[PDB]
Amino acid sequence: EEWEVLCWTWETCER
Amino acid sequence: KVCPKGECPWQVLLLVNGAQLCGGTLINTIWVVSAAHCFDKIKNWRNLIAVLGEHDHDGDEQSRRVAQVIIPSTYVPGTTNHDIALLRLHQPVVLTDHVVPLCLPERTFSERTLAFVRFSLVSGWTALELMVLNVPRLMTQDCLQQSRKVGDSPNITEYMFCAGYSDGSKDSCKGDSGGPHATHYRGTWYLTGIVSWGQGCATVGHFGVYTRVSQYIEWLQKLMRSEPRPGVLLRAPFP
Amino acid sequence: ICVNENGGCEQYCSDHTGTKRSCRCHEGYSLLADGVSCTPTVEYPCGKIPILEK
Repeated sequence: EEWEVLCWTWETCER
Repeated sequence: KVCPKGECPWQVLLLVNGAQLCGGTLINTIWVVSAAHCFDKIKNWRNLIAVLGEHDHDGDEQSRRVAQVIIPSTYVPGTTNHDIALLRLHQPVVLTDHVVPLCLPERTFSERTLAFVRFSLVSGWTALELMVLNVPRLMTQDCLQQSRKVGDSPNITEYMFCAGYSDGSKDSCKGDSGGPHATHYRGTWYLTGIVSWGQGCATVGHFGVYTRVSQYIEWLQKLMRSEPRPGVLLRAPFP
Repeated sequence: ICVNENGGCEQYCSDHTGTKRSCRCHEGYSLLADGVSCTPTVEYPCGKIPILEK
C-alpha cells in the first residue's frame, strides 16, 4: 500500500 | 498500587531535545503506541527518544532512538478522533523487571470482554498511577460533548471513549498524554486505550477521553508486519 | 460459548459450530491441560508485573 511521507529525518522534520 | 511505586513496566516517556513530549506504551520489544496529536507541532527536533524503566541511579533505565512514527490517514490535527501513533524503535529494548510490554489484545476479546471491565489503570508522568471508571457505551455520545467540534471527523463516538474525570490542571500532562489505559482480566493486563485528553489537563472539569484501541488492532498488526520504508513520520491508510 | 463468560477461557476464546469452544493464549503464553489456563513461555510475558510475582 501507499503511505504518505511527512518527514525524512527528525532534523529536517517540519509539521 | 498495582504497579510498584506507581511505575508500570510498559510505560514509556517520549523526549525531544531532552524535553518531555508525551507518554506511550510498549507493546513488544520494538513497538510503542502513543497518540497522533503528540506530533501536531514539529520544529527544530534533533531527535525523538523513548525512555523506559526505573526513573524514580542508573538502575534499570533504557533509552531508545525512535526510528519511525506512523499515524492513520483519518487523523486530523486539532480534532479529537483517530488519535493514535505507532512508533518503531531503532533497536529493541531488553525486557527486565522494570521493562515489560502491555499485551495488545485480539479485537474480539477486547470488544466482548475487556470493554465491559468497570475500572482501568491509567499511567502518566515521575510515573503516576490512576484507577479510572470507564464510561459505558450508552453514555459515550454524551461524555464526548466537550471534545466535539463542528466540521470534525465522523464517528467520534466509535473511535474514542471516556473514563474517569478531571477537575483541575496538574503538572503531568506531557508524559500523561499518549499514555496507556490498561484493563485487567484474569491475571493479565491489556492495552485498551490511549490518553487523548487526560486527567490533569486543562482547568475545566472534563471526562478523560481515550482512543479506543480495539478499533485499531488490525491496523497496528498490519503496520508491524509490513516491509520497512524510509522516513521518520508517515501517514498510513486506515483501515 | 465464547459470548458468555469468555467461554471460561483465561485469555482468548474461539467458537465452533459443531463441538464446544476452544481456548487460546496470547503470544508468550501457552495453554495448560485444563484447556482454559495460560502459562508464560517467556520470562517477561506481556501484561504481567514481575515485581508482584518476583
